[PDB]
Amino acid sequence: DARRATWWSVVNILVIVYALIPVLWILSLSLKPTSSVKDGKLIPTEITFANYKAIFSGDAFTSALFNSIGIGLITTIIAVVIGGMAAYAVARLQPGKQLLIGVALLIAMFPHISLVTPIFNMWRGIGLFDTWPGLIIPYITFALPLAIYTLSAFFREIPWDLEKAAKMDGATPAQAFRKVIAPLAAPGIVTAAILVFIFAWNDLLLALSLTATQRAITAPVAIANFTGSSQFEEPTGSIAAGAMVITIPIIIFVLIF
Amino acid sequence: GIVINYYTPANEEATFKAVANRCNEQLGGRFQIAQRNLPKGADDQRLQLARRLTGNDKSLDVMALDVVWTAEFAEAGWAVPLSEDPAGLAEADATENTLPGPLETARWQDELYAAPITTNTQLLWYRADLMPAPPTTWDGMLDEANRLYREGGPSWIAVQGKQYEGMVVWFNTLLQSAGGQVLSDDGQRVTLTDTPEHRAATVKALRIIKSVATAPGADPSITQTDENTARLALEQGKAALEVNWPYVLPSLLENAVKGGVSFLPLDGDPALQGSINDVGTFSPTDEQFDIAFDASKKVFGFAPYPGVNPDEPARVTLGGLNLAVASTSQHKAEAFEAIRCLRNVENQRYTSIEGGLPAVRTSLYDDPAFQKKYPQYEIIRQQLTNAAVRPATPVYQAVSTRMSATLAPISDIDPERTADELTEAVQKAIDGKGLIP
Amino acid sequence: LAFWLIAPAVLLMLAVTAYPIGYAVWLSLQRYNLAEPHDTEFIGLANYVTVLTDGYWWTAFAVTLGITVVSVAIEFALGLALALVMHRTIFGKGAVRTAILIPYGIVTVAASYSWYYAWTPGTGYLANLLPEGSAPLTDQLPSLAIVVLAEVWKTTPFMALLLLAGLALVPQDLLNAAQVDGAGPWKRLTKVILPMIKPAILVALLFRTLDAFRIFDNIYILTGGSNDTGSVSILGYDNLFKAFNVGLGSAISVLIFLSVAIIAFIYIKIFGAAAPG
Amino acid sequence: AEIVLDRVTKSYPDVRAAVKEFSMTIADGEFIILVGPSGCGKSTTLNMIAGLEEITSGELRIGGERVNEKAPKDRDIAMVFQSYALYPHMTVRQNIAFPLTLAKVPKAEIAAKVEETAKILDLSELLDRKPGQLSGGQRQRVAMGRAIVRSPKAFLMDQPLSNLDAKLRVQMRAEISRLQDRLGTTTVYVTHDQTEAMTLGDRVVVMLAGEVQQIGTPDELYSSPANLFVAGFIGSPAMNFFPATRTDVGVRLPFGEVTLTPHMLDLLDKQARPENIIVGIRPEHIEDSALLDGYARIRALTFSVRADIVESLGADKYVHFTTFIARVSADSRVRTGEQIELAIDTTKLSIFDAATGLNLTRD
Amino acid sequence: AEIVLDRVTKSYPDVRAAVKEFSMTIADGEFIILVGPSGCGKSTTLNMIAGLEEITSGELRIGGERVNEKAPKDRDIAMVFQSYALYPHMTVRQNIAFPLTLAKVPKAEIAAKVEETAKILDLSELLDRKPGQLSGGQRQRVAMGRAIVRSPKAFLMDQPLSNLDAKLRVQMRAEISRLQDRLGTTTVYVTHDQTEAMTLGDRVVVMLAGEVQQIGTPDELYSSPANLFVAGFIGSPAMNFFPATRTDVGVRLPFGEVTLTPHMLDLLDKQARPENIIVGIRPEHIEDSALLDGYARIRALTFSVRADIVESLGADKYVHFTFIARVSADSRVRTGEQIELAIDTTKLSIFDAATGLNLTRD
Ligand SMILES: Nc1ncnc2c1ncn2[C@@H]1O[C@H](COP(=O)(O)OP(=O)(O)OP(=O)(O)O)[C@@H](O)[C@H]1O
Ligand SMILES: Nc1ncnc2c1ncn2[C@@H]1O[C@H](COP(=O)(O)OP(=O)(O)OP(=O)(O)O)[C@@H](O)[C@H]1O
Ligand SMILES: OC[C@H]1O[C@H](O[C@H]2O[C@H](CO)[C@@H](O)[C@H](O)[C@H]2O)[C@H](O)[C@@H](O)[C@@H]1O
Ligand SMILES: [Mg+2]
Ligand SMILES: [Mg+2]
Repeated sequence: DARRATWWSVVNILVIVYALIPVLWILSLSLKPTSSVKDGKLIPTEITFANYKAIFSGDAFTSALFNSIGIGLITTIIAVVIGGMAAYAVARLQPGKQLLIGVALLIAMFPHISLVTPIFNMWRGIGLFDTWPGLIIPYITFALPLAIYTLSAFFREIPWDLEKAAKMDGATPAQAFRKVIAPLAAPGIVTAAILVFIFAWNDLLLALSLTATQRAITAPVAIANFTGSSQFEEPTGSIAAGAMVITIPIIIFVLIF
Repeated sequence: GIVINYYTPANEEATFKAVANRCNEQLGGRFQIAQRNLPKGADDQRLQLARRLTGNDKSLDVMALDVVWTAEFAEAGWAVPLSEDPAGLAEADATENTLPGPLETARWQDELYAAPITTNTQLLWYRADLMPAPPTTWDGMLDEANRLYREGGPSWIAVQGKQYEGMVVWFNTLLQSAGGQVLSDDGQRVTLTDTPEHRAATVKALRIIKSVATAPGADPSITQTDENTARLALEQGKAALEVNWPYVLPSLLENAVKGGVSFLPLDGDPALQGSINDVGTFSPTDEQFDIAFDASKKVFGFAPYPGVNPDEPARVTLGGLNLAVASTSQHKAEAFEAIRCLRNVENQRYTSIEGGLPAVRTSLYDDPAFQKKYPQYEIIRQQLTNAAVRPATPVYQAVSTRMSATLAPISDIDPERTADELTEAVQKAIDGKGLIP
Repeated sequence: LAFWLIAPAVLLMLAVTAYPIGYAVWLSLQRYNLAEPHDTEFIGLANYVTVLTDGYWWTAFAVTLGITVVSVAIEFALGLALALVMHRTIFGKGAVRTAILIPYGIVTVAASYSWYYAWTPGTGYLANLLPEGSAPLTDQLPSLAIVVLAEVWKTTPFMALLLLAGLALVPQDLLNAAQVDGAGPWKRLTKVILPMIKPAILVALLFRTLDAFRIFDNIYILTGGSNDTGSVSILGYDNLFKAFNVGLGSAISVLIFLSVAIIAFIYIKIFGAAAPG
Repeated sequence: AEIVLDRVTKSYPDVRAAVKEFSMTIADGEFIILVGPSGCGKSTTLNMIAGLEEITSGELRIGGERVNEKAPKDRDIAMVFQSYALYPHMTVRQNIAFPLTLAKVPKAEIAAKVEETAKILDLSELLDRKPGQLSGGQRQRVAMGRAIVRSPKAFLMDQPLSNLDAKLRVQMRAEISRLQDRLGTTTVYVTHDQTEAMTLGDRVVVMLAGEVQQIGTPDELYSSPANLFVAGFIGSPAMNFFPATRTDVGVRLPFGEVTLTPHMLDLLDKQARPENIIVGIRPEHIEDSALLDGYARIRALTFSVRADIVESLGADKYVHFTTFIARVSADSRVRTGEQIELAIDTTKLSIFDAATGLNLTRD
Repeated sequence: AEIVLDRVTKSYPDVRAAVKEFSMTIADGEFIILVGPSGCGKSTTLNMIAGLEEITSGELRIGGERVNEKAPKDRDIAMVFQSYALYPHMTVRQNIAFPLTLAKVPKAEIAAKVEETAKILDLSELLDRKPGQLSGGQRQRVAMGRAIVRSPKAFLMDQPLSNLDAKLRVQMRAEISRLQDRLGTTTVYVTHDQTEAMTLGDRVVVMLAGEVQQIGTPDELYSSPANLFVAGFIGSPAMNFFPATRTDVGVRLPFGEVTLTPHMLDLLDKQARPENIIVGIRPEHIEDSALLDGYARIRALTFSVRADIVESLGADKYVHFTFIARVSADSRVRTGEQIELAIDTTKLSIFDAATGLNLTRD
């Protein structure tokens, strides 16, 4: 069946290279010596590792990963465990009113510049400025609306007959969920946790407005305010190496899944 | 223990980290200076400091704030008056050996709020193999660039062209060198057109900028050129004329002994090997220093800033860094001791010779070996006698943001229309009208 | 059950919206400057009548409108394509799904730097393809175009994964019946697949349209505020941390919060499909 | 448990009713078959009894107490759905054993009863394959099996055997009665295929338009139909019907006249005879009048007709006629286009009011 | 179009054949019922002909060409699935119309054919409800609606009338049989209801375990089954079977001897005589031996057994013995009573106890 299989393989390769090309462009810029970072050529030649060791001769990036993965995978769970209870309630019963959906939608927006404004004033008197007990609070408030609106708007649509059959065989609702809903909602719900981790680990705008010290300097802001360690040399290879080390937890996780 | 966090510009860290280490060996472990970074471009340094101050950051100890912000940070009470000094020594050490001009920028309404640590007037730089002597005037630069463009060489005139404080230092330098000024001496009144002579200066300055922005074979990236873009372009050999501050040298000789410079390869020379130490400090034996420097004079050179009018010495604008103790800090007396420590004369010497930043203590102009080791010293101190100042008001960063927004993108400037824009926009900034762009 | 089950979540949410957003509208009613911490006074609608009137606000608004509507239209259209080939895969078993995650998984700052260097003249692999003197980062409409392209590449898996989840429920019999009544791929896709998936597309496209409206990083790194352009998310940030006007910067926050809340209302009211029905 | 229903009623937007003041009773251990037209309200009555749907008005009593608002868990019913829904991921064993897992039974005993269910149901090999591999009647078998493992107070079933071949149907039908009797539990069956109803049904309920029409035994429903609709609705082919008029010894017909038995005349003397009578006869009572003996003749009427069409299913010729099928025995020599004479024992007739449809010969 | 199948085969992971090397020929405008047990190869075959499934081996020809690779649009057949799956996103008023919309039919022409179809299938009205409002006996008819709109190369109906009341079924069985005849279009159909199959079929194709068993007009399947399974599987109740031995004029039963007609005595000598033989008869051919006429009294064997159980069904009883006799309802027998039974020698059928084939097949 070559008429399908050749086309299908070409498209399967096309999406593979399209998902890689900018990541490979980062790796090539990272590995080119300072003589050839300016060469305008994608394929690297006469490779070096100088930029990586010039980052690792500094605690800044590791301490940024060390704290960022922490806040990211604390919030990706400790928000979602409350998000799931309210999402189940809003799917099963009527707190699922239009006003709860509208409020969750508005907060889903709560564009973070509009939230960091009032917050920054609060933390002039309240303090808690550089420690995690400042950053996580607006993070988790960004991580209940997603992990609520999407979470219910997906698993509430599971077929009624299977829910009737579970009720008729006499299951208690909160245990009927784990035995009959969760095992078949999972391929449509694994994405909710991934999208929240990809947000709670992966925003600059909060930390860029609400951190300064080494305390809680998260990996995105620790690149966005960074520029190459050699003040008298071209910064691009070091920024590229920085971007490269920043990708590592995500690409390792995607290769695990 | 006790730590004084010292904030300085990113691009001023290879000097400041190594001197903070020197000072920590001198203090005897009572307390330590720890160096920290603000952003590269000047306007982003103010942004990041104003956050740390406003958010009551307890870690912030001593600031290298830019020479132009002293009025704002004194008026807001964020930087201490020097009369806060727990030992009573600060106003004396601020006064005793500095210059009249550098020490005057630290005052707002008479009282000092800071102690100078660096000062800088910009210079013209040129490829000495591509032209015999640098032109004394902008029209001469346009001529040499237009000639080099016809001749097919690196004809870019590299200049600060991004919408940032840099772009405004240039405009103030042309206007003050043409004898005009942006604001009155009381800071109350806009002066680009209170009289036709100031307008004539203004439109001439704008027409110069427009001409160099539009000339055949000009840099297509000029509207995005930082000072770092300008320096690199010259280091990449793409520009034959460059207008920057007293820097370059550190990156030049460094990049040359790294072999990154096409016209000055020094990496291939066995006498210059090992010059760059493990932390990246240019540190040759002085015979190798002289070999590398003579090899530089053989191809590359520097000169006093170009005139607007023929036979007029240029009124170059001041730059610099002023230290102050931050109002939020716990370790006030230790921080005042640290400012007096970092301002010592051997660390000033070190700063200029190992880094490029011109020190502000005067006694080094009386040192012949310093006068050899920092070749540009004579023309810096000469230009400083003639220097223009940014217009001192607490309001200033609003004026810089509104004024620069009238000019970018540089190529579109009608001198009459944009003089009108400046007279409106600067008035609007003084009045505090509208959103800042 | 359900009025016990919302309690531990709403307990937090209600506080972290109510204090900040209420305090925002209070601050916007006042003259207030970060340099003069308690030395300025109540001012009514002064911040509104200024921020709604100046030219800069309407450009920074109109640009986020253009960028959101253009970037979502493309992100949607390519989102279906990535979803379909991830769902009906054959030769790309496992790998076809695995390669689709990383443009979501990368940090947006790193992506934006990569695009910035990709397009920078004389030092960018696709920049080298332009005729000489082009330098696209320096000009308004080209700078919009490259940030659209950067935003679109970064966002597409947001669409494609949600739309695949929305498609994966569709029972195969409905597609067999369409195929045996002879609806070719586009006929079924439009008469069966989209009408089945309606609610999940309007959810996905809503949260994208909001995200694409409040996006900041992808224009902050790629020439932030550079030669007009910019975005209302930048304009508000600047008027707060580099002009110290709390009165005006909060008024920008309120005026965008209302002007996005009507968009969140329109896809609930006009198109109907959302979480409750 | 007992079950009783008190004018239970259901209605929907258009509003229009779907069940209308229905009342009924089921003794503990009874076995009731619901039977009626397509679309008439069957599934909804069963769903409201099961608690999977909400009654509009009236009362439902289970155990003898009222249960209207009580949830499906509270009612202890096992149900098999009108479209037999299934859990698409669960392997067959678990798809069966699931209610035993809700009961938290010891796993060895769940697995044992999972084997007993598969054996009694003839789930052919307890196959443990995805439900997507057994489309057709294999799916319907698995869908029924979950119910018969539970053995609760009541079974509620909705055309449980529909997609089965005949050898499976009759085997399953016996398996249901064995299970029902061995447990002694109430069964409320539902079908519009009728021989399954008549052989199972210790009590058949006929319903039309959301309303009950007759409640009774297989014999009462066959032999004392309450009206011409139920008379025509029970059996196959439907009751042959004719207009008729009363004589002082019996009745006129489109081909002759019948001397009616004195017992039926006494019933026809209850109130009065209508201006037209619909007489009705089962097609399978009609036979070739050449075949009768004297004991049938004395109570026969005969007429000849041309055979409009003919078929045979073996046992019987289905021969068409018009003023109909005569479902005559295959012993008749008839072919289409021949004259043939049709007769029956008039003791077997039915008669009905041409206005209101009620049976006049009601025993 | 004609349809022809040669060696067509399907297999699945276990690989196990769902069907093994089926073959038949169907002329343009025939009518075929693919009757068979739950596991016998049916829906699977129907999905192969529709092209919704890979043919594992063999060849399919339609309309003068081989079509194994052509996609389901290309084949221009129509079907009603066993699941009768409707779209739940369109009122019935277009869910029936849907193929006419793909065919670019004019709006009023579509509406006319749709309301004519709606009257034809006795739909409640052109009900214009969402399918979630219907049940079974409405939903299944609506699914059949979109097939009977199309007039395709062929129809493939998978259990189409399985879910309807008997008074409506026979009306729909009239409507289908008129439609196939008026259209002149090849039709294939599947059901478990053999009584609905017999009245429709020009030809029946009884199938077991993925294998075709016998093909013909019902007459053959009822009167001349090829093996014991077909003989047991067709009819109701199932065929009675007894162990037997040959005589040179007849056969011995557990309760007597029956003289055979010379044709069977010739055929049973023309084939090799087996060491064990089984005799089969329909329950409806067994009757009260008191009720006979002279030729049956001459030709039959009579024996008596106890009616251990009894049931009634109008014209017939069932009575139980050790088996069922479907005796005529003129029999006055009660439960627990001895009764004499008889049958005609010509209606007995004879089967090999080893290979299972019918030696009384003609
Ligand atoms: N979900 C529903 N919403 C609205 N009305 C409904 C619904 N289900 C059934 N009805 C109404 O009830 C009637 C059919 O009821 P019901 O489902 O009991 O029929 P049924 O006899 O079970 O069907 P079948 O012929 O398959 O046995 C229809 O006339 C319809 O109008
Ligand atoms: N997708 C599949 N994967 C694996 N096995 C399958 C699949 N589809 C069918 N089978 C197997 O092949 C056989 C095919 O069943 P077939 O279609 O012949 O029965 P049917 O026509 O559905 O009978 P009925 O309609 O009377 O239930 C089934 O018994 C099933 O176990
Ligand atoms: O001289 C080196 C300094 O360069 C930057 O400062 C520049 O910023 C403005 C011009 O763009 C002026 O205030 C100043 O004169 C310029 O030099 C940099 O911010 C400084 O850290 C450097 O010391
Ligand atoms: Mg029903
Ligand atoms: Mg089937």
